[PDB]
Amino acid sequence: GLGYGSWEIDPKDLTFLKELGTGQFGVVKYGKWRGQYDVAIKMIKEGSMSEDEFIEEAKVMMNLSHEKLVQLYGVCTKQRPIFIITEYMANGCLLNYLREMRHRFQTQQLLEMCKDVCEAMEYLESKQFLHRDLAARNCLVNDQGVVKVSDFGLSRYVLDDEYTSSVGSKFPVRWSPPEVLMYSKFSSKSDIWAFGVLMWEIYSLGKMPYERFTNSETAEHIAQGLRLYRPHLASEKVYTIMYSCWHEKADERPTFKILLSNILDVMDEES
Ligand SMILES: CCC(=O)N[C@H]1CCN(c2ncc(C(N)=O)c(N)n2)C1
Repeated sequence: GLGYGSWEIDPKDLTFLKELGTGQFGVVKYGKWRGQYDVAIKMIKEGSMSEDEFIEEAKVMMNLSHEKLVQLYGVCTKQRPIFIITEYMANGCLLNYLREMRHRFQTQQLLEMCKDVCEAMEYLESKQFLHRDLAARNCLVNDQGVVKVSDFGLSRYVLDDEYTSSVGSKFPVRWSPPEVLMYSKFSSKSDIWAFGVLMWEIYSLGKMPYERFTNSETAEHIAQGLRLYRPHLASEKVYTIMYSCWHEKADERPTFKILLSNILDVMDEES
């Protein structure tokens, strides 16, 4: 209460239960808030984040709410490392989930995963909010198998310069359109391109895009107009959708609303 804004959680209300893994900002734990509510607790490693800028942005993120978006519940700011408190996603990151062959996915389940993400992205686009680093590694899966988009916008606060421009060794080259790699031109349409690569990741059961290429080679391939090709599990109609995200001209790429319509049509035709 006293001492806390609407965006601030009291860390004393947290009970820590299990480790969930380690990501861009360090370790993530599963816990409860006020004894009952499941939460994930991202513990932000010292020196990793532009914390004041992130905290100001968290106030904006508190107002993003969609069933296919991992919900931000608040932040613990008064602290050693600061915490980000979010919705708990018991089945972990999508990339790893796709790679577990025991699931024996049907293609209708793969298309549903694409739809889940596309709905979240259509919501973000309706708010004029870019993800800026969409990829399977940044999607999460709940106990019901629903995929949700996470960490939206957070790349803006990463202090490790290896991540933050193409000149960096950890930049998401394989998820970037030509205008990002050539000129650093980010837009809705760079999220669209990344979404198409994400559909490729889903239909490829978690393969690395351009698996036989380095990042440098990938950039040369794409900037010469060449592309990923059709995963074996994708129908022609699904392939057409992902491929439409990769138009050399950003303005000729679809919106998320259009992509959603196309996905629904294929779900109806393939059902
Ligand atoms: C493929 C990527 C990966 O290994 N990610 C690690 C670091 C972030 N992460 C995570 N983050 C949040 C939640 C959550 N909200 O429940 C969760 N289950 N797991 C697991």
